[PDB]
Amino acid sequence: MFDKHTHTLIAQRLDQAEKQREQIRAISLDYPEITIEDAYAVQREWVRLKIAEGRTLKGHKIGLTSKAMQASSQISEPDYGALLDDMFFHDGSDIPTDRFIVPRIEVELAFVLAKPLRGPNCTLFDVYNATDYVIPALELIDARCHNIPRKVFDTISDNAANAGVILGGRPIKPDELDLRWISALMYRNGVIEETGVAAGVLNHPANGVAWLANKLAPYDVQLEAGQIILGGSFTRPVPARKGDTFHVDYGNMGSISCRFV
Amino acid sequence: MFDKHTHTLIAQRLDQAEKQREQIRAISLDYPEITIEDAYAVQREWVRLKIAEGRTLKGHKIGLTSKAMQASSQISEPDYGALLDDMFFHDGSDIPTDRFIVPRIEVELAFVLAKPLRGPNCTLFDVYNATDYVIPALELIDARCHNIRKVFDTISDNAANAGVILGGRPIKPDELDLRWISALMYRNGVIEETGVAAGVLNHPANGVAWLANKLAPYDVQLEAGQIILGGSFTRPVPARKGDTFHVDYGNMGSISCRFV
Amino acid sequence: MFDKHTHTLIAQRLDQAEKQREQIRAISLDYPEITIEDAYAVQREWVRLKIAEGRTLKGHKIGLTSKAMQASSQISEPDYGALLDDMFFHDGSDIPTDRFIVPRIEVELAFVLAKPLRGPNCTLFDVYNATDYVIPALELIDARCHNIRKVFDTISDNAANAGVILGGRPIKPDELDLRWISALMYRNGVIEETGVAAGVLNHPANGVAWLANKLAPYDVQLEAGQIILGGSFTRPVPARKGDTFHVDYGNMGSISCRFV
Amino acid sequence: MFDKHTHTLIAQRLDQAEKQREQIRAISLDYPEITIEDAYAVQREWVRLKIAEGRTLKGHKIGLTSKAMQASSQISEPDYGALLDDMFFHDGSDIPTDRFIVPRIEVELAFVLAKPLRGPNCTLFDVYNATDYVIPALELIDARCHNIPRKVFDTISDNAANAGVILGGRPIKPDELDLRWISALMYRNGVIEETGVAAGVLNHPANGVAWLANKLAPYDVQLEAGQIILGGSFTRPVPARKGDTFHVDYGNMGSISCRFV
Ligand code: NA
Ligand code: NA
Ligand code: NA
Ligand code: NA
Repeated sequence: MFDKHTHTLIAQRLDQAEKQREQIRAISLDYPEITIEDAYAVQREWVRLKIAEGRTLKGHKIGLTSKAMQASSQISEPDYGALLDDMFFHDGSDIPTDRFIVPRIEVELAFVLAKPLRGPNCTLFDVYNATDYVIPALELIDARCHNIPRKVFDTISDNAANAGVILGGRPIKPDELDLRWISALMYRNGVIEETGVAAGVLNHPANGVAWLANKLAPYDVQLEAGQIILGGSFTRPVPARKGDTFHVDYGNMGSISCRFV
Repeated sequence: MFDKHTHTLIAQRLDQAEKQREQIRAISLDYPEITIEDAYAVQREWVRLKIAEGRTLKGHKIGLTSKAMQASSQISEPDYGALLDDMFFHDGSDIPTDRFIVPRIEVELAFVLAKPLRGPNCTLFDVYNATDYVIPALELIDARCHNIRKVFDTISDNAANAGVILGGRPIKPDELDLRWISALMYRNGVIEETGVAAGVLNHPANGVAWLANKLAPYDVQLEAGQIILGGSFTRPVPARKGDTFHVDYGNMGSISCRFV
Repeated sequence: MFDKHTHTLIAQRLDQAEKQREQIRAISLDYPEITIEDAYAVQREWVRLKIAEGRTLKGHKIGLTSKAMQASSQISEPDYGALLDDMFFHDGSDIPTDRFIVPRIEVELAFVLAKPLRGPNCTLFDVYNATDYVIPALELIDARCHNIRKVFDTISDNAANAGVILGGRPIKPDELDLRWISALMYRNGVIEETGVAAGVLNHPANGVAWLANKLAPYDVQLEAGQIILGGSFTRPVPARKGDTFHVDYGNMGSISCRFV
Repeated sequence: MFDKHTHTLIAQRLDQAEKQREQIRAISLDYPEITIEDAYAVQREWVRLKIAEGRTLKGHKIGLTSKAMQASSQISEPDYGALLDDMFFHDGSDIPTDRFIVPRIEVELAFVLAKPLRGPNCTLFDVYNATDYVIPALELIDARCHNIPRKVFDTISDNAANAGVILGGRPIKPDELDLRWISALMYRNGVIEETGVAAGVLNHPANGVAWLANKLAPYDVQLEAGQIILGGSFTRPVPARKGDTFHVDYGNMGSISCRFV
């Protein structure tokens, strides 16, 4: 573990990278001995910094769910990041492309909590009990560190690649239908680029939420009522470029659209 | 276009590559001016040779459907290959890994034809009229050429064909919306890929009509009784000795196999 | 009834059998006058020891449900065992085969309690009232005693408990008729067993009420938050290194794992 | 392969065993070199003998489907036998226990053909096209050879253990519902003894029918229109004893009952 001073410095550089839309060198290259604990400490510092600037915590996301599952990727479990108020964009809105560096769109489900979730021993059943609504959600992810390589410690430090969130479609009670079989078609500029099924997220798209509550418990942190929790992408991320229209069709769960300007 | 004898020569090399389970150099490297027409001519020659050896044509597949669709891929349209009787394995079979080189599993839908389909101007509606049943189908794809322009290699190599595994629930085309058939591909207990049938050319029947139209100028049609695989809704997943696969198509049933 | 010290001694032997993955002689052979009361006393001692070592009680299981029902089996009623935290594996996990002796997979339904259940006179309706969710659950059972009267060995051996794997679709008890939940157990791509939930004591919730009633005289109840496995709808299937399991509960989802 | 004379002799002994309700020695013990081809030839001879006596061919069954599938059984594929008119008992009827030796009840689905099925290259799709109705069916199986051992060649010779058939419940068109998920509870004397799901029969309960048509093709034999084809048991066989009542509940597919007297 590094000194807190080091964590703060790395966070400051990530912050400047985001604000200037200019990537820094991969943190893992400058800090070869960085640990997963250091990476989450950098994240916590950056989130603290951004909230001090006037932002508000609105929830969390669980990421790297596919890579955590797939056998031929070295990664052993998912990651997590914090969602801030300024990350949220309305369904059907213009997204300012110049605000981002290498943005990509992911297809997810969001859990809107009615009740807090606190670890350890948080279970899928606790998630069901605490969830007010499930709603489709797109994530816009980005990278403040250069890719050419980059590692998981860099992504985690970099607030798990968080940049944007777009909620939309049909809100449902958790018991309304089997969440495992929610499916989606991601269109970009009139063409299907990816498809996926929600079970591709950790066997059940709610599993990440309980896992997250358990990860946050040691820090005396819980998932608060009113928070929005993004469970993971059931598609590979798709690059977003200026002029692109996205339309993600979740069938009977509705759709989410946006345009990059 | 190369002369017929060159097409026969390349086909013979691919044939021995398959039989010996030993990859040859990419055809496009050895023949730098190979065309798409040459590639299909090589494929035709190889299929002819394999049928002469005692195999029987059972259908066709449409491949490279995702790449054809994807904006950032150079591939402009799908490819096709011939399905032969010895490519078919039963649901829940042990699959001999040693017979293959670098096998990968794809998740598809098969169209079992009751009537012939002939181009040009074959349409989605023609496909529906001619289809007896739709059934889940896995493809096992392979490569007889070394991996490390390259579309010509794949096409010559009978569009990567190697195996087919049918299984699950047979349905009439009109039973449900084929576009929203969804699948989870498990390997060794873990979901490796997921996908939805609309990912195959917007409608999984579209490739069938497209194929009939591609074959028409050669005085070839899709025959009654043929099985047509329309494209994969997932990226292919490597198959290795010891692997079990289970592909869950929800209410459309499942297909499983084990590599031994 | 044996003295407490004898119960402790037998429990210690079972504990070392589990830790060393080395079977001991059947307890009923070494103690020919062992009773059912002794067997549960041994189980209680072993659970106490394992909890003292740092494990936590997470629930219970009801076993031997089919034998209890079958007319041609001597077993008159089900058995029960304690489920501990280190027995639980996630859906889609690699399971370490070396940790077990002769592991077998069973197909069950779990009841996740929102409220306590206490006997005597606990009923099906009490179970429904106290259950938060029902979810598919696999059990991995094992034997710390050599196989080649014998019910006493199983009961002492914590009712063959070893592993638990939850997965699939969580439902409220009232969502559908639990009696007709059905499953296909695949191992290595092939269906080895099938069964229907009503095969568990006529209704898969019945064992939960039965268990509460068995535990009451010991001043023990089923606690809120506990996971109760009610019995297997299939015969157990051996698990060996390299095996993949996939248990398809239809619209109730699936549970999978691989033994490594 | 034995001489036809040998096949006829074995068939005659099986016939006497059935008529006298007295088991013979396992054929494989008396004929150590017997092949699967010999076993089906013995079967064909016995069926010919029984039809010459005045019986009529009503269909076929596919058996040993579970053992053919399970990894820890040596058997590689299913078996088949011929169903004769006198094997059929009405739903809800008394079954004369004295007519049988060691009878056991199996739980199956029957396919009633509207059109003939001829191999080779008969497919599941041909079965669907030729099937008029699917209906629940119980099989009563028996053994004319002693068990203490007996092998597959003995069972096949012994007309694949055929003895009885009981049709009942709800007839459906093949396309009415997914046949794979038809499920059943077998009660004997008020107690559930076995349960099972139809997919346990070769992954699809119709698969055996196409397989059978393909097996019969070399003999210039086809499955005829009007024939009843039993696809295989999705339960282990359960002994039937004098005084036993059976009730097999196929849920929304109805039930079949009988009593042994
Ligand atoms: Na991984
Ligand atoms: Na393209
Ligand atoms: Na009993
Ligand atoms: Na077998």
